[PDB]
Amino acid sequence: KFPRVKNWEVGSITYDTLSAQAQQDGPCTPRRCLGSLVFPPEQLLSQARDFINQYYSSIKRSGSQAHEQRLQEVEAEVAATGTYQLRESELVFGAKQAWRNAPRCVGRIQWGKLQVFDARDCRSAQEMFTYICNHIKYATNRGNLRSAITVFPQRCPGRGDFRIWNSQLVRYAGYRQQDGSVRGDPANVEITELCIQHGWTPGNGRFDVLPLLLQAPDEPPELFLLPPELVLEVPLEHPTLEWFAALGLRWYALPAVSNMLLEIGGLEFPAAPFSGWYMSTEIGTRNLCDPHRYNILEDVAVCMDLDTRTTSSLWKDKAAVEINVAVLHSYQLAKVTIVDHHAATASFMKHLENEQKARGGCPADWAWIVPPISGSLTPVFHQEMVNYFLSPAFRYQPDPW
Amino acid sequence: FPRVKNWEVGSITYDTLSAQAQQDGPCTPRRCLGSLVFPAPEQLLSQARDFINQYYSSIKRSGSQAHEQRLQEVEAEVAATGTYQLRESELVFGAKQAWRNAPRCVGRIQWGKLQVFDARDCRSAQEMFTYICNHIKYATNRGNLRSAITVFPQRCPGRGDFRIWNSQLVRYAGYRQQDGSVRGDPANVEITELCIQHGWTPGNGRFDVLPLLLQAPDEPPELFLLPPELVLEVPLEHPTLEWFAALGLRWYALPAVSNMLLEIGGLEFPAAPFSGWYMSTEIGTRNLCDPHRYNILEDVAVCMDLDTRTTSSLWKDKAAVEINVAVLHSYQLAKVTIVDHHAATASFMKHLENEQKARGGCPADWAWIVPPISGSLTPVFHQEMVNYFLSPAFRYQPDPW
Ligand code: HEM
Ligand code: HEM
Ligand SMILES: C[C@H](O)[C@H](O)[C@H]1CNc2nc(N)[nH]c(=O)c2N1
Ligand SMILES: C[C@H](O)[C@H](O)[C@H]1CNc2nc(N)[nH]c(=O)c2N1
Ligand SMILES: Cc1cc(N)nc(CCCN2CC(F)(F)C2)c1
Ligand SMILES: Cc1cc(N)nc(CCCN2CC(F)(F)C2)c1
Ligand SMILES: [Cl-]
Ligand SMILES: [Cl-]
Ligand SMILES: [Gd]
Ligand SMILES: [Gd]
Ligand SMILES: [Zn+2]
Repeated sequence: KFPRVKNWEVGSITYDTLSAQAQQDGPCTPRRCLGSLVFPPEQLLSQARDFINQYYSSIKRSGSQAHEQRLQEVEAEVAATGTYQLRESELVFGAKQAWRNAPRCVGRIQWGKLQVFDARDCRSAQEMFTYICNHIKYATNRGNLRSAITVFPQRCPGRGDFRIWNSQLVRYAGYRQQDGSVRGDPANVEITELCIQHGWTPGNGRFDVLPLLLQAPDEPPELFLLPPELVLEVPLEHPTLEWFAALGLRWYALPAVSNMLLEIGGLEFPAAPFSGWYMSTEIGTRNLCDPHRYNILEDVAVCMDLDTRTTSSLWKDKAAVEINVAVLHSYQLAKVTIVDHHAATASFMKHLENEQKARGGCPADWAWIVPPISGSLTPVFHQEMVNYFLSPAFRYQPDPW
Repeated sequence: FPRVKNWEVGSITYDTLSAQAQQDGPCTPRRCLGSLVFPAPEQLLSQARDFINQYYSSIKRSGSQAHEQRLQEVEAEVAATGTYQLRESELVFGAKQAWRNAPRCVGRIQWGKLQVFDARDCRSAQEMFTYICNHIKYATNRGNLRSAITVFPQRCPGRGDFRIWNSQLVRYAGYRQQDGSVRGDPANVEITELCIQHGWTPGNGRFDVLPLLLQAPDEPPELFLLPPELVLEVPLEHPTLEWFAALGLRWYALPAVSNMLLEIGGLEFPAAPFSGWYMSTEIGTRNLCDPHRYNILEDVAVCMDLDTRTTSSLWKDKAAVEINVAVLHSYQLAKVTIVDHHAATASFMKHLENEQKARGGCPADWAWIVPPISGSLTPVFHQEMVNYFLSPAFRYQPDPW
């Protein structure tokens, strides 16, 4: 009744008693496992009591005066208004816990260090842009990246909502041709089409930084040229392959997800961008080598004069490793926070041991924690993991169209 | 009906075969346990009935005279004897379907090409050993490997099982050491202790081939040494790094799993060893580089002059790539069948397309299908998969000791 979890490298066993708190049902049934799939009125009082109890237990103040008090005012707020406002300290606690509960994040060893900006009195895209711009420069911090989340107003009935129409705050463009294919990033060919449609002059480059499309409630989105000084980017060069610089590759410093719905205590924030710092396989393996992304793998292999005529030469594996080397080398010479996948997974193993002592386990999505190159060379590969949904949480949400 | 996406191409299929999945798996809507390694005549009747239905569908004779004859016959024999006997053609189809149904096997493009050896008339451990020697010889075929299975008598009321105590037919010894360590393969310390306990005179090399421990019904296990010239081995060398041959590493040609139970229409064969050929990553990455196996990675990177003081140099990844290069080149030099992870995952993609057209789906365990290096460089990384249990099946079973 409590899942037995083994680590096959060392042979240690733990039990995930924490999984007994799984709220939102997952996709799996005894008949079939769906773990490999990417996207698989007064109910607000159940989700709020549980959250407020979470807060006070975590400050050793369960079951004492201040706990009762906070229970009544949310009772009376929703009674009067049909929703409630979070205290500053609660929202801070809610933000850090959602990160801590994100089963796909390998960087949660950092969950306790999180800078929370409160944009709950926001109104109009003119202010949105400023709140985002405060975040970006704070998080970027001239290359010493700092984790941050900005929280725009929550959701109320009978009124439109705040949304960042882009998936991230920094994304490159994707342009079709006289032949359908793409110059730039193929992942963003849709939002790129929206920006052009909404009044932005298309560029001629593989690495044009898209403009933001920000949406105040019930009003049509507005384009916003991000200040180029605010967008810190890293030209890519290799330590010893002098020609690599010539391939003209860049990536941007700050990975800032802007499309996920933060959910705290039954309250929903459709705009709540969080940012951290990249793990290098994200950029070098996925962004640049995925066949449907920049798909640079064979071009780096020609430059290395590899045998691309036979798969058993492992030319793919070789080119990919050096691409990752160039990424790490480039972020370090530019002095931008980045972590390699060996350091990151080792830290996650340390995270799991922390969490086992602290909360009785940790929800983890094996298919996403295990890096996309050299999987079984990292210790998470040999760690069994239990996936489930805890609250508060980051959730995916529809696109607003 | 679960919907399944390929993220490299965009295509979408629905896995309707999943609806027929019989025995239940480890996951619930509360929590996924996909990453875990090791998760009455009337039911015998119902299992058998369904298998017979399958077999008569496969010969394009569903609902014919022969079909009802067999259904009625099996109830008769279960009524009279508590069990029944497979016809030979049924046993060949059921061994093939069992491979076909194995969710963790990436080599299933070959499932129809399988050589079925009927040893259900076997009587002793000594006759068992001769059947096994003939399997190894046929399958090895002087380095031109052929897929085979040998099927020993089924579990039955009144008598104990046949069992092969070794987990594979070819395995290297693992001796505990003077300072707690293991010389040889640490995966095989238990079975090495059992061979010694049963009169085997141990060696002291790192690549000592283990003898067979064979269990006849209601007998102690009997020890059998494999004829040296029956076990084709491959010395490992690297096509450019000449110092690599001085590591003295070898692996054997034939991967023959022998501790799994074959289930066909409710009948159980606890002894039914099967073999194919290796994918290069099993040897190069897992068997040689796992920290709890031969653990050669650091020593190779030192020889390569890599800088092992910092993870960010990707010395682990670079050293592993060459070990796989070495495995592939050595088996081609020796003219021993081998497939790399790029070819193998590309054939597994064709298997999923063939299987979609033929059965409406295909069971697959993503975390086992994706190679342990260069995961997202193969096409199976970007393929969602549904995992479930079909019969006939190979199943794990406890050790007989
Ligand atoms: C501080 C350094 C951080 C690192 C190194 C890191 C690393 C990663 C990586 C590699 C992924 C896999 C995502 C993918 O491959 O698409 C991920 C997922 C995720 N992370 Fe983090 N992260 C960091 C900070 C954060 C922060 C600050 C938050 C929120 C407060 C966060 C929340 C999430 C969420 C919600 C996901 C799942 C997103 C998805 O599935 O698309 N992470 N993280
Ligand atoms: C002919 C070439 C074959 C290739 C390239 C191949 C490939 C593989 C690989 C790479 C694995 C994962 C192994 C691991 O990581 O330990 C696997 C598992 C498996 N294969 Fe295949 N295989 C082949 C033949 C066969 C045959 C002939 C059968 C049965 C008739 C079979 C049944 C299985 C089963 C049951 C598993 C799961 C083993 C386990 O979970 O312990 N395979 N295979
Ligand atoms: C189909 C497959 O589950 C899917 O491509 C997943 C696998 N693991 C992943 N892991 C990470 N970190 N990011 C991803 O996008 C994916 N994709
Ligand atoms: C815990 C984890 O599931 C375990 O280490 C698995 C992962 N995937 C695997 N995949 C294959 N093919 N073989 C394995 O041994 C494993 N080990
Ligand atoms: C906070 C954070 C840190 C990090 N190191 N990396 C990311 C990547 C998130 C991008 N993911 C791809 C997607 F679109 F699915 C979302 C986010
Ligand atoms: C037939 C076959 C083919 C192949 N290519 N590889 C294997 C190895 C399977 C070994 N697996 C490790 C375990 F013990 F879990 C079982 C078997
Ligand atoms: Cl990204
Ligand atoms: Cl093996
Ligand atoms: Gd040249
Ligand atoms: Gd050389
Ligand atoms: Zn599952």
